[PDB]
Amino acid sequence: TGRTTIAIDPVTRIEGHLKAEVVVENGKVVDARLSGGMYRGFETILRGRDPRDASQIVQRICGVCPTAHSTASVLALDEAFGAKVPNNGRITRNLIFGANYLQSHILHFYHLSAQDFVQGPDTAPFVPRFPKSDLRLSKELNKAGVDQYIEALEVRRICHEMVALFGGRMPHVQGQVVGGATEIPTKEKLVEYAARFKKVRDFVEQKYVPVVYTIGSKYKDMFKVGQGFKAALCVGAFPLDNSGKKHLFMPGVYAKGKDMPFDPSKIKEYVKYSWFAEETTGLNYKEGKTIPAPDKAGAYSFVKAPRYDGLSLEVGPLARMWVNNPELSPVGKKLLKDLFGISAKKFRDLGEEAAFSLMGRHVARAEETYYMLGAIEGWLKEIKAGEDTVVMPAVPASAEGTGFTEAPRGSLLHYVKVKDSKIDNYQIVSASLWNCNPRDDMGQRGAVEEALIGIPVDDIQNPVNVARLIRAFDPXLACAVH
Amino acid sequence: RPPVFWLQGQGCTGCSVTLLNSVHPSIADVLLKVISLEFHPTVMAWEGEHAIEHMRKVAEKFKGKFFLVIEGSVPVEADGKYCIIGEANHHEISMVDALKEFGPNAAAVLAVGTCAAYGGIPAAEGSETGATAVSKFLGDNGIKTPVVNIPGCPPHPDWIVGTVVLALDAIKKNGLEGGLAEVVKVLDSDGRPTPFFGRNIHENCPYLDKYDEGVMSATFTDKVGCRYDLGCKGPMTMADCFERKWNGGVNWCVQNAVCIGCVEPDFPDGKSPFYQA
Ligand code: SF4
Ligand code: SF4
Ligand code: FCO
Ligand SMILES: [Fe+2]
Ligand code: NI
Ligand SMILES: [S]
Ligand SMILES: [S]
Repeated sequence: TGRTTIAIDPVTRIEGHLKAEVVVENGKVVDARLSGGMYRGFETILRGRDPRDASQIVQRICGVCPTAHSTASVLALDEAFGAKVPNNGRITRNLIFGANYLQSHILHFYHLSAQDFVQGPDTAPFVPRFPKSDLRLSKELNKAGVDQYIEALEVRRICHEMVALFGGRMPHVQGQVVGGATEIPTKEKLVEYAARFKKVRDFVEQKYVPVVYTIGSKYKDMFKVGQGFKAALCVGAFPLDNSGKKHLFMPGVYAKGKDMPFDPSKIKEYVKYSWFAEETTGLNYKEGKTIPAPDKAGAYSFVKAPRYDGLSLEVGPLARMWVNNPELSPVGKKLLKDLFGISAKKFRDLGEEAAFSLMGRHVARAEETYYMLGAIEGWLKEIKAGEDTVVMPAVPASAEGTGFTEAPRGSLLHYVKVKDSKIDNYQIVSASLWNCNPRDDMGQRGAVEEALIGIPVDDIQNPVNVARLIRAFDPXLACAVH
Repeated sequence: RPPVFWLQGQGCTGCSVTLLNSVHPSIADVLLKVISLEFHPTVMAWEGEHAIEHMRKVAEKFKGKFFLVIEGSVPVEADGKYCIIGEANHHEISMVDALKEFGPNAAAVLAVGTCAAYGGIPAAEGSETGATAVSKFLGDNGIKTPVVNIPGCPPHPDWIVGTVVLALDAIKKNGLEGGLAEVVKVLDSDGRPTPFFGRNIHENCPYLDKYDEGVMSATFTDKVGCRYDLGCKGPMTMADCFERKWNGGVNWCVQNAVCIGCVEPDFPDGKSPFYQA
C-alpha cells in the first residue's frame, strides 16, 4: 500500500498527555515514537521539604494511582527513619492500597478500554468516533458491555469508599504515613469494608472476568499482535509478613525466555531522546538527577528511558502474572476452554505469544483483579480490630531509603535522601515510565514503542489498532513523567 | 444539555476521578442528563486530531455558550512546551494555546482543583515550569471570561457537580448574562462558591472543644484529642468537609489524620510542613 505516518495526539482513554506517532507500511506498523508531553518536576519540587511531607506531595503525581505513590513513599521513609511499622498497620496499609487495585483495573477495562470494542450510547462522550471503528459485538453482547460499563461506574466508586474507610479520602489518601497507618480499624468499619468488598467481588467474578474473555473471543486476532520484546519486570509488592521477605507478588525479571532475579542496582535511566540535560544520562535512581531541557535537539518526550542491564522491559499485570505464574482463575480456565478451545492451568500455559499480546494484557489484568480478591479476603481475616497501627518516629538528620512496590500499572520505586533533616534528593521510577518511555541512548525503543511494531492498520483512515494496543498497557503519563 | 469541554493542563487526573465518585447525581446521570461532555481526554470515544477538531466544531457552533473546565495549572515557561495537549494538522497545541483559543469564547471557565484555581503543587517551591493559575493566565492575556474556582486537591465531587448545577440553575432563572451575574454574587474573594467554601473547617470541627481545652493527640491513632499538634490546618481552611465528609460519607481527613488545607490558595507551601503546626 505504501508508507504513511500517523500522529495521534492526544491519545485518549488513557491517563495523561501522550502523542503516538507511527509509520505504517503495507498495512502494518513498522516504526513508532511515544511522546509524554506534560512535565511538572516533582523531583525538584520535593527538595528542601520536611521528608514526612513527601507522602502527601507525591500522591499528586497521579490521581488514579495515588495509593501506589503513597505506599512507595512511606516505605522509603520507613527505611530512612528507621521506623518499625506495627503488624496491624502493615495490614491496614494493604487494605487501603488493595482496594485501589480493584478500582484501577475496573476503571481501566470499562471506562478506558471497553469503548475500543463496545459502541456506547448515541451521545457525548461516546460519539462521534471513527466511522469504521471495528466494533464486532452482537447487539446483545454490546448491550451487556454498556450495562456493565454503567454498573462499573458504581462499582469503582464503591472501591474508593473502601479506600477511604481507613485512608481518609480518595483520591489522595491521608491515612498512610511514615510509621504505619493513621487510623486503627474498628469492628464497625471492618464490617463496612467487608460489605462493600462483597459487592465488588461479586461484580469482578460474575461480570468483569467473564466479559474480558467473552469480548476477547470475538477479537481472537488481537492475541496475535503486540508482543514487543516479550520481556517483563516485577519488583515485588504487598508485604505478607514483617520480615520483608514474602510478598503477594514476588520480584523477578523475564527476558529472552529466561527467568532471573531482580537487582535494583541494574536500573539506569537514559535521556538521549528525553527533554533532560545530556549530562544526566545513564544514572541509577540513587544518583538520579532531573534537569529539564525542553529545547534539546532530537528529544521527543518528558519520559526518561529506564533500562535494566540494558534491557527494555514492560511492567504491569501481565508482567506480574507472567513472572509469578499463579494458577489461572477457575472461570478463566473454563472460558479459555469453552470459548477458545484452550486447555490451561497456570498463567504461562497461555504461552508467551498469546500472553504478550494486545488482548493478553487485558486478560492478565482481569486475572490479576481476581487474584487480588483472595489477598484482600486474607487481610480482612488477619487484621485485628483495635490494635495500634502507627508509630511516631522523629525526622532523622541524615538518612536514605528506598520503597519498592507494584502500582496497578507496574513496578514503582521511590528513593529519598535526607540531609539536614530535609529532602536532599527524591527520585521516582514509576510503572508507565517502564512502559511508555522513548528510545534509550543506544536507540532501543521503549516497551510500548516496540509492542506497536507489527500492529495491523488495514485502513489508514480508521487506524483504530494503534491506540487499542497502547490502551492495553493502561498508560498513565502523569506517573511516567512526574 | 449544555456542551462542556474538559481540558487537562498540568493535572494529575485526580479532579476527573473525584468527579467519577459523585453519589447523587451519579456520574452516569451527570453525563447523560446534566451536561454534554463533548471533549474529555480520559473518557471520550474519539482521539487525536479528530477529537480536537470535534471540540473546535462544537465551539464554533456554540460560541459564547459552552462551558470550559480546566484541570491542572497552565505552564508558561519554554513557550508553553511543558504542556502539549494535542496536535492538529501538524501544529502542536500547548495548554497556553488552548486556553487562549477557547477561553475567550466560553460562557464561563470552571477552574477545577487547586492547581487550576491557584497554581497548586506544580507552582510550588522548586518548580520551574511557570505553572500559572487559570484566572491569572486569562487576566494576564486580556481574556475577560468569567472564572469560577472550585479548589481542593482534589475537590469533593459535590463541589464540582454542585457548582455546575448552581450555574445552570442560575442561567435558567435569569438567562445567560443575568445568571452568570448571580453566580459571581456567591463567590468569595478567592473566586470560590460560598455554598461549599463559605464556612471554616475548624469553627465547625467536632474536636473544637479539645482545641479550646488544650487537649492534643500525640499520635495519629489517638482520635480523642485535637489534631493541631499533629499538623491540622483546619484553622486556616474554608471547606465543608466536616459535614459532607468524603467518599459516600465514610471518612474525612480530620477524623482519619489531619487537614492539609488543600482548598486554600497557599496550598501546599503555606500549609507545609503538613505534620507540624
Ligand atoms: S482537629 Fe483541626 S480543625 Fe478540629 S479543632 Fe483541632 S485544629 Fe481545629
Ligand atoms: S478536610 Fe482539609 S485536606 Fe481534607 S479535603 Fe477538606 S480542606 Fe482538603
Ligand atoms: N498504577 C499506576 Fe501509576 C502509573 N503508571 C504508578 O506508578
Ligand atoms: Fe523519575
Ligand atoms: Ni498513575
Ligand atoms: S495511573
Ligand atoms: S494505586
